[PDB]
Amino acid sequence: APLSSDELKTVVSVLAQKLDSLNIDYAIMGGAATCLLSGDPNRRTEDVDLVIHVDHRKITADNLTTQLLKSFPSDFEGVSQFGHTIPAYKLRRPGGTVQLVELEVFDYQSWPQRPQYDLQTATRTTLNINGQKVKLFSPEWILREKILSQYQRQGSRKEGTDIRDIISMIPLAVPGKPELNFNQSQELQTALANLVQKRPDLSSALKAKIKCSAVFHN
Ligand SMILES: [Mg+2]
Ligand SMILES: [Mg+2]
Ligand SMILES: [Mg+2]
Repeated sequence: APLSSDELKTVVSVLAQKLDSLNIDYAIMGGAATCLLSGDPNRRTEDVDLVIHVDHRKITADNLTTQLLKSFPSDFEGVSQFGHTIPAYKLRRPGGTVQLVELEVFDYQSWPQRPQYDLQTATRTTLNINGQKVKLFSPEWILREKILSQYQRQGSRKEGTDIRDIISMIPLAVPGKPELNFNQSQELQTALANLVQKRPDLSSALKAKIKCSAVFHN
């Protein structure tokens, strides 16, 4: 079930509380981030995707499952769909029953080919949900991911949502962040060329936020 905006906010505020209490640095990405930054309550998602920072304790994304189940047994339970146990938050509905919300957790050490997961350098932001600080990747970071995604998923059922997500993010971006400088990424240059070919009406709004000499000569 896609989570309502209210529900999503309950899930991430609790997760933020628990990660903070374990002193694990993190940032939320994916549909949750997009939804949290949306002005449209109809934009909804079904799980929470995040990156955590691994330090000397070696609480890797995989190892976090055990730590959550051990420290917060009231709030998390293990879910296994393909013989791999991951943590799910136990979202209580008003009538008292539990709706499981899966957590898709990543770390840089395990994905060296995704330097976007480096929490020490990625451009990031926070939201304050009724007093709780919730850590997210920034709109600039998200837009980079989405520009790539719309090209890689072109012709898929999700293409339209992606493009809608791009359009939502562009105005929240500011210029000058590394994630929106595409001069050293052939793959983002190509993805961007594909986007502005499809949606030339977005070209000036993107150009204001993105540095890419190949496409925008800026
Ligand atoms: Mg997701
Ligand atoms: Mg395990
Ligand atoms: Mg109920």
